[PDB]
Amino acid sequence: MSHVLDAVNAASLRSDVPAFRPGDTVNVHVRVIEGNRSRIQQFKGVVIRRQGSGVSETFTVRKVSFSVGVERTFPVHSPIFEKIELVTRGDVRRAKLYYLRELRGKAAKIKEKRE
Amino acid sequence: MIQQESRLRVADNTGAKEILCIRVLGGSGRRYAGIGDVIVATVKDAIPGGNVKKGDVVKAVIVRTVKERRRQDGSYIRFDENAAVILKNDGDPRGTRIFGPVGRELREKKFMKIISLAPEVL
Amino acid sequence: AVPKRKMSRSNTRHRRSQWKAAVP
Amino acid sequence: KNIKGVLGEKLGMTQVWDENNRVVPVTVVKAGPCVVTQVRSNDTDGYESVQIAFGEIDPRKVNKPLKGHFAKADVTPRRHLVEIRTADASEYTLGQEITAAVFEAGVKVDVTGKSKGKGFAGVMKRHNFRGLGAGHGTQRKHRSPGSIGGCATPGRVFKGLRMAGRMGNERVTTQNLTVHAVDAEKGLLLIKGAVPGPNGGLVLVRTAAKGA
Amino acid sequence: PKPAKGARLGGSAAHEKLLLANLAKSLFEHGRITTTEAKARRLRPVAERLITKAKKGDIHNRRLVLQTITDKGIVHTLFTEIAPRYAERPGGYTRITKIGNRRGDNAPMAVIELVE
RNA sequence: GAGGACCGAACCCACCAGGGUUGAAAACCUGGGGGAUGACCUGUGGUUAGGGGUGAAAGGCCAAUCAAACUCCGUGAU
RNA sequence: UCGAGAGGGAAACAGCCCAGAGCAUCGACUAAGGCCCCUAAGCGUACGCUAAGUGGGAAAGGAGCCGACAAUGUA
RNA sequence: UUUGGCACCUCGUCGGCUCGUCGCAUCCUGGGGCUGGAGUCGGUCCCAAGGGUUGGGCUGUUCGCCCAUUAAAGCGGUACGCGAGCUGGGUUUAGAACGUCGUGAGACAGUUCGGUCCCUAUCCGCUGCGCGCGCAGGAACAUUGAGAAGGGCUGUCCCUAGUACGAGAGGACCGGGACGGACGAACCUCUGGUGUGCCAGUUGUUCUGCCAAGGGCAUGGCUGGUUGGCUACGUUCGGGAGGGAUAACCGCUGAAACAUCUAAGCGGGAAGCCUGCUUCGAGAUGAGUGUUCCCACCGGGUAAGGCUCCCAGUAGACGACUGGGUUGAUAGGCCGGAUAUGGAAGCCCAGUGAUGGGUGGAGUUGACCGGUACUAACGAGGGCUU
Repeated sequence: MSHVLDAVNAASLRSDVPAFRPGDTVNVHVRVIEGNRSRIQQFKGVVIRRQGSGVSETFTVRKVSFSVGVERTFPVHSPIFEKIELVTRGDVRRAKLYYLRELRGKAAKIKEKRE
Repeated sequence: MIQQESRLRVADNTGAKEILCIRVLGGSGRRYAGIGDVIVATVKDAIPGGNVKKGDVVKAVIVRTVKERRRQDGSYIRFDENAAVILKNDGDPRGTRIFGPVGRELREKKFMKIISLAPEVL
Repeated sequence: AVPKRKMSRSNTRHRRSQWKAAVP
Repeated sequence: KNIKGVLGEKLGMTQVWDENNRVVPVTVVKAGPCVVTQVRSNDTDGYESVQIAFGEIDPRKVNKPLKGHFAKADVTPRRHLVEIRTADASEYTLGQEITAAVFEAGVKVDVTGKSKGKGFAGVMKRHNFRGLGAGHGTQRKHRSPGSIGGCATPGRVFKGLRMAGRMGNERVTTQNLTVHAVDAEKGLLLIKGAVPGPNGGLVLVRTAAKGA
Repeated sequence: PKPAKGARLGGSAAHEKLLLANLAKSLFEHGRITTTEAKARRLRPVAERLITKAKKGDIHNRRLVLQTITDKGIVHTLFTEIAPRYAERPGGYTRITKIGNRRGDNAPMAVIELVE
């Protein structure tokens, strides 16, 4: 009976987003709004998962900032980021890169996919 | 979520390294504290010669958590370790330098000095 | 537990009436 | 006090994003179109109320007593009937159609429906009782109620004491749910929250009982 | 096919798989079997899926059927005798008929057969 | 290449926990646990008998019974 | 007096009040206690007091009243 | 509610957990009198039991001290509530030791280490669910509400205002907003959890003749993920406002006899009482009300309408409830999607080989979604009186 649910799940949908995968380094232009002035913060990191369906898609980005592993999960269609920049490609063999939580440094690096 | 008997890394240079959470302030029976919540902790490990000595009872603000926290815009943030900054009684940090990133939740809670000193606010 | 008293004839038969088969 | 109402059918939940970019988890309610089939009054029936009939049913599955009750108001037979206990029931008329857009953005409603069933729920799951601890040698009572009364005085279990019984599947009314959006084309209602009952249930949406 | 609620047939999940696999073996071998009503209901979707795979006929699908029916002779008949028969029919390859209760344990029995 | 040596199956035992408690069992089951070349375990044949035996000693064991076994008799004790 | 004592009354209440049961009685008069309804018999007659439901629990003490006050549910 | 006296019933003590329930002699919250009450905060007393009353260290501990908070960390009854509900730490068995007493066997409200906690609910009671009958014609649907249950908690900051108060320090009443703590309900869009279903990797062995590809077993062999369902750590929501009568208390008019809040009257006045909110509710035997349908036959057949049977879930221990039953999308299957994993098998290419690349976001795939009939879908004839 969700026949008409997708009709409502086709207006809030985004189209600017590219087609990335888990293991692909990206650069999200989050839109921070500190009261009056709103800058555009840049979050660069790996894409360790991408889960959900339709309007509920969420992807996770991971980076190591001053020796701390930060993670930010965004809805793929959230009107919060200006644009998503697919920087490189990954040569992973999984769909949930959860094994990168404990790996640090040289071991915890995703390899480019040289075509 | 950080509760009683939880241990936090100190993210500033007051001389403390590890603090044990004694209590969560802001309510009777309060259970969990996140980013921006003030707690009372005891210094369990400290740098020799530092200002705060092991065994001191201090108030600290939590600046990082491992449990992902939701934001209004629908996005979430999480870190790899739980960290706090020791405060003075007047709400100002005891240390002068802050290590690692901190969450943006501090801005609404008026920990502006913490933020000004933080290398990066995510 | 244990039965405290011998069940009266009325009470016993009230129950066994419920143990009946249904007409197919 | 005046109360507007309409029957609906919960379709699922999704999320939207208000202009301030705040995720707002909404539930899609397919409310309408429903028609008044009978108007009660002080004299005829004692109180003031209004039936509304929502649903889709072929005329072949409606028995004659109801098939003749619908023909008095001159409306095609529906499947569900209810009354909204209002105070201005004299302003309605038989056959009047109550569309989905009786509500507009921002208004607060009181959604009602049959909550989901849960079977023969145990003591903890149905009253949030505690247990007796998994460890430290507890003998086959890890989830028991505990005690149920005192000794010879009163020598009786108080009425209304909390036991384990059939949970759920009873009428429930969530209050002051916000009507986010009213898409008048399909006849939907985006309501911020979680209305009672499973997907496909028959919800009722009437104006805020409180705050008026 | 969708899994079963509640207790698995034969007392275990492992027994169930091999139980339903071998029942399908017998159903394709003889074309009709008499068995408990509950077992017949579970077996219908499994056997119907296997016929669907045999309709396609390629080597890949023949591996896939072999994952369930280890018998090569039965699979040969399935791909070369049964699947051609149902080339035109879109689903509903099996017929379930209820019979009287069994003596001894009063278990409701049923016949499941391949639709001609 | 010694050891009342070490780890550890069989074998002997019974420290902890849960189950069992009108039990599958009048003392056991499951998972851990101790010894496991010795003052060790075990088979067969002998032998010590009741105010007596035996006891690395708990009044323990002596046929599911032990601060004095069991059976018959005094005896229909009081 | 009960024990060894039935019957009537005190709501129920061996020991209190009336009264000592051989048996039957679809007659009468009484005892303690009662006579608005439960429940037999007076909304009895006449005078006076009480305003607190006192009657239907209690003290020093204060100006019929206060003092007055525990736990399952009037109690 | 303590320590006791009597000896009238009957030859596991304590502590903790779980679950309550009641009293007010009130810890907080609400109202008020007085104050040796300038203000903030207090002291005492009066009214008030609706709700609330944290987490730890020591000790078996109740108790008690302490730590960190909190609006507050209340006192009691209920067989010092609660072991056919759990524990078994102290205490009241048998072993052993210390101190003391005894010549000795042994003894000690001295101490120390160890030390079996059984039961299938008959009756009442309580929590849920049905069957029968009733409610004077028989049915379908929707409801009034006599009564009953649930809920009733509270903080911080901002404005009013650095204002009234004061030497100043400090610092309001009243009124209006913002965000929380604890608790409860609904729900699964998000976030997490489980996954005997799905996807992939891999170890030992065994089997399908062998290579290749796969099956069985090893806790789902293990490991990495994981849609649906169930969920909280997750999302949303709730406590209310208002109306009536009141407690303490504050008054208007006013005697008995100027004064008197009272003796006649009339007002204000609590988180408390009744309503208002949520839910059950005519077995409310006082069995109600409304709209519609059937129609005035001969113990029996029937009308309206049900029940049984089958496919199922929006349901569920079983009954029961809800939908569908060929006039049919109820379930399965079949087509597609969405999800989940993550690059099938065969073939070709590269490599001495392990392996890698292409064919190709491939193959497999459940619950979520749209299509598609292929398979299975006993019960009226209205009593009388006014």
